[PDB]
This record gives sequence, structure tokens and C-alpha cells, in this order.
Amino acid sequence: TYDYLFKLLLIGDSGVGKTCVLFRFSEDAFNSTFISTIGIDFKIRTIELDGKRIKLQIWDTAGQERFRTITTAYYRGAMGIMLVYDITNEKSFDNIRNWIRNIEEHASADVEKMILGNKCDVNDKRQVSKERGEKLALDYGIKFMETSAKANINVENAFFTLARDIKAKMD
Amino acid sequence: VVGELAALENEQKQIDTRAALVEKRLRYLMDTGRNTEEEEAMMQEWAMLVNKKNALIRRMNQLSLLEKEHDLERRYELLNRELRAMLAIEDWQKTEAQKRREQLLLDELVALVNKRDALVRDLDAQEKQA
Ligand SMILES: Nc1nc2c(ncn2[C@@H]2O[C@H](COP(=O)(O)OP(=O)(O)NP(=O)(O)O)[C@@H](O)[C@H]2O)c(=O)[nH]1
Ligand SMILES: [Mg+2]
Repeated sequence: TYDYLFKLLLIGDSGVGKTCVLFRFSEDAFNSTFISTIGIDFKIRTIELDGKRIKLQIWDTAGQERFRTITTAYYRGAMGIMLVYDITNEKSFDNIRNWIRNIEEHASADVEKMILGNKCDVNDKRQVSKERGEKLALDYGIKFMETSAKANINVENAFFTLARDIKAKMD
Repeated sequence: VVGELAALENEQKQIDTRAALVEKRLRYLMDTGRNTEEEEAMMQEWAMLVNKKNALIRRMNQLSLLEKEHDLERRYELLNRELRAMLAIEDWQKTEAQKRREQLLLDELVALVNKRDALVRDLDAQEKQA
């Protein structure tokens, strides 16, 4: 009932919007309520990309410090990782290089990474400009997108680009 | 469709007991070489009854995996709401046994996600063989 299964992972600080980005992609809605993730979860959405059925198993990590030893066990065998920060929160953008060092110390060698600057609908609280998210990911050799789970900006584009980068690598 | 899956288990019992009543006949009509007319009629039934058994097993596989997936999701959704209520209580208010009770609840929650992940892993190995 599908062709291939891809394992995806969402990492970043608590409150950057990891669960909301996945809830926008897998169920086309947005929750305003901060419901912090406990430990680790995953969601399934099967897509139709380029004539082919692709189920995505997207793991959603808890960003709080007390769950970080649980979430480190799920890096190996991730085929794609989103590093999410909040464009309204300077410190979560600063913490992306800690999450870069958490990826390369635990994940696989060929894993395709992608930086998401989430909450790009909140212009009056923007602390990290769009040009600085573009230059950091170009420095890492990594694709960049500004997303908004609330405004449905580039969420479906982020997952369909990360599955296109997986499916081209099989070919 | 819980009443379907119990009906298909007795439908499977109707199929392979009819198939056991066919295979000894088709062996005896081939080894002794008795009737070529009822050998054509028994081979097209036994090829039908094996392919009807295979279609009934794989539909029973996809109903049993969906029933386990629904049960593990509602046990996950329940235990996550119990843990969210426990972790919202402060550290000093609960006893030391209640703090180690909520650690076991957290370990059981990671165990349920790994059980749900195992159903994904099992369905991946099933489709590449099918
Ligand atoms: N304006 C706006 N708010 C957003 C957006 N995405 C998430 N939020 C808000 O930010 C908060 C945190 O979202 P959440 O998805 O829980 O973040 P998280 O990274 O999963 N948190 P944790 O790691 O603790 O589980 C929520 O109140 C949510 O409504 C967005 O694109 N725009
Ligand atoms: Mg979350």
C-alpha cells in the first residue's frame, strides 16, 4: 500500500514549534496551546510525491533538558533531520550549533539535514533575520526554509523537499 | 469490524477443513489414477481454496495489525495525559514513591512508542515479501 518508508526526526529547543510543524503537515491544523511533548512521539503521513506513495515516519522529540537522553537514542537510523529554531527567540537560533554537534555525535554519516526557522508569521517579534538563517545553512551545506505552522507557510514544502532529497539519493 | 475478524476466523476454519477434505482425495485420485474427470474438478477447487485461504490470511493480517495500532495509540494517548497531569504537579508536593512512579510511567510511555514503532517495522518487512 506504499513504496518506501523514510524515517524523519525533528530536534530543537522546547517551544520552537516542532510538534506544531508536524501537526500542520500530518493533520492540516494548528494548535495555539503549548502542549509540551513528553519523551518522544512519532506521526505517520503517507504522501503522493512524483507519482509515488511515500509514508513518512516523522519522530518528534521533546526539547526539554530532562528528556534529552531519551531523544538521543533516536538519532541513529534517521534518514532526515529538521533542526528547528524560533525566529522570535535569539537563543534558540544560537542553540542550533549545539544541536548540530548533537546530530554529528549520534546520527548516521549521510543524514540529510535541514534548518527550519519557525514562526515566520510573527514579524513584530523577529529577533533572527531571514538572511542570517540563509547564510548559516549555506555554511553547513544544508537547505534552509522559514516556516510557519500557524500560517501554513512552507511546512508541506519542507517535508516534500526533505523527501525529494531522500528519493533523488535512491536514484 | 471486530465482528468481521471473528467471522473470518471461522470462515478460515470452513476453508481449510474443506481443503483437508479435498487434498486426500486429490492425492488418492492421482496415486491410484482413478478418474481424470474428477481430477480436473478437484484441482480447480484446491487451487481456488488455497488462493481463497491466502487472501483471507492477509486481510486478517491487516485487520489484526490495525487493531493493535488502535489499541497502542489509545493506551499512548491515555498515559500521556496521565503523565502531563503528574508532571504539572511540583517536585516537592509528591512523595518519593510517587516520583519513582512517574519515572516508570515515563519508561512505559517510551515502551509504547517503541511498540508502535515495531508495528511500522513489521509492516515494512511484510510488504517487501508481498
Ligand atoms: N505564531 C506562531 N506560533 C507558533 C508557531 N509554531 C508554534 N507556535 C506556538 O509555539 C508554541 C510551541 O509549539 P510546540 O509545537 O509545542 O513547540 P515544541 O518545539 O514542540 N515544544 P517541546 O519541545 O517542549 O515539545 C505553541 O504555543 C504554539 O502555538 C508558528 O508558526 N507561529
Ligand atoms: Mg513538542
